[PDB]
Amino acid sequence: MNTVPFTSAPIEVTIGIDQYSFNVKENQPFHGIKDIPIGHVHVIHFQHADNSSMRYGYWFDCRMGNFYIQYDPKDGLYKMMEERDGAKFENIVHNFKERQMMVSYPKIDEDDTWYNLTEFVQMDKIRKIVRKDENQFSYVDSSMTTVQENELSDPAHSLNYTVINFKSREAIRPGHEMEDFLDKSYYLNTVMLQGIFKNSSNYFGELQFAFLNAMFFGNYGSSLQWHAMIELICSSATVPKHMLDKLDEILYYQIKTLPEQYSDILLNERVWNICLYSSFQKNSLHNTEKIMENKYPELL
Amino acid sequence: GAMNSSNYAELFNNDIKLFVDDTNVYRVTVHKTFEGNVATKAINGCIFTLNPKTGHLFLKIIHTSVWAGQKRLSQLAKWKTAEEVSALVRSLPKEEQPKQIIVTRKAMLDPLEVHMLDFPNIAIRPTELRLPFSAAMSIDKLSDVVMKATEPQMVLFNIYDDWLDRISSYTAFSRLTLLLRALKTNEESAKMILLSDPTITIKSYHLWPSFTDEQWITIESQMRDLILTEYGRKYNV
Ligand SMILES: CC(C)CN(C1CC1)S(=O)(=O)c1cnn(C)c1
Repeated sequence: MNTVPFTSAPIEVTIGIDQYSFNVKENQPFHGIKDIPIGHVHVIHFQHADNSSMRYGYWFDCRMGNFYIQYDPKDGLYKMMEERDGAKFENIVHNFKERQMMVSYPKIDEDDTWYNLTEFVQMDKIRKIVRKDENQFSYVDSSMTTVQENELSDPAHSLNYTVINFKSREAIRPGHEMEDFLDKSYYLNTVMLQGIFKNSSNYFGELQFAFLNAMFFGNYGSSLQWHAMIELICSSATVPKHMLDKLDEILYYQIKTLPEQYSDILLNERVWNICLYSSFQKNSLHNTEKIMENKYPELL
Repeated sequence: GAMNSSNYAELFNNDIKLFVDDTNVYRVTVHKTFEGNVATKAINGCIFTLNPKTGHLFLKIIHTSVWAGQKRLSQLAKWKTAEEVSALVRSLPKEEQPKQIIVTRKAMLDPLEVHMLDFPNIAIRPTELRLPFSAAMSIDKLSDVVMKATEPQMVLFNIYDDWLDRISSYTAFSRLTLLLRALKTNEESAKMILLSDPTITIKSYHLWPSFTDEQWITIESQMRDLILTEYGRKYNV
């Protein structure tokens, strides 16, 4: 179990750690988060009390270094930084643990939610979507645009998700226009899985990371990406059975975790109705169809 | 984006554009089977691709053999239309390729866009106009070449005959749409108007009769009357 300590908490802020969140008051004596499960990526995120504009946060994996948070009063945000001096960092944390000024990552032992949401997510792939190679952790916020969004402006602050476009030459083989547009299996399996992602685990990883950035930061382009990757599978007549089974589990836990109140903006009616009711895979997503129908019957 | 009454003069500017109408591509007669079920029999069809500025009509004849052994024909017909329009564009010299293609039915947008990916600068547009191009098979010489075809075939016409020697393309398009609207609303009466007088003939190289300017005004009035008439017989007004 690992620890992300905080130098201080100078501004009132709602702090998130994965799917958990708690309120810290202005100059409350908060010095971080302990007992963070090893083995998973994590995201620690922030929404300032005074300006809910810009949710922002850091993806990290404690196996890759010792990270802490210091509020920067010049740039006005909580920054993640990596301490190289192991002994100095551990000693402070040791001592901080003694004065009990840390919140405990509150994992219920029965609960596999976070694992289920991050099953295929790997820091190494996050760091290729979010390019900032001098840090082991990745910053994301509400406003960051995707490469694809920019094609339709600051390249270094972009989310470099894999571009998916159903009406593109990449998606459509010359001479198979109708075939490839109505059955995207070529684009899914040859172009994307064999070609770009190499395997379904990397595809699901990017899909899950997109969803999580949409949910935690309201990042609209991430939501576009999450729906595109869903629609590409559902619109393919030929999908490995193990992918369909895993997809159903992935989406089930994403729908289960989504705040009920945010469904209006995070869920694309067209894509979901199409995927659950009209697409080739309309009958292959039993768990997701059941939770969507019991929880968001309005959308459909 | 969409073409409508507000940007109607754009049709006659000097940017090459084509209308594409697919309503006569897949055509059937519905009939009873021996067992009392219903079956369809395809008949020859055509893609109606028209430059509204010049009158040039690219009539691609769709022979019934293209449907043989195929499923979901109404959906295939949109993609076959798109394929043939794309092949037509590639066959044209660059300076003759359209800058816009306007489809008369919105269902053609994705099929044509996908077939035209190689031409990203050709704008594919819908229209809010209710154009009467389905009635093109009420033009006898067009109907005749479609029904007689025994193989896929492209036939080129000028749907304005020689009218552009005397009128503008705006006026010629208006005349065409009025004639086609009339033929669509009441083909028999429309054709009676057009041919009642045997002294006015159709030149072998034309589609419509050789009316003088004064006779065209009479004809055009008769066709309006007919449309308003039928609109009365229809609604009882
Ligand atoms: C929350 C604490 C872990 C933050 N520090 C960690 C050990 C690096 S610090 O020692 O107070 C510190 C703050 N700024 N600098 C340069 C060092």
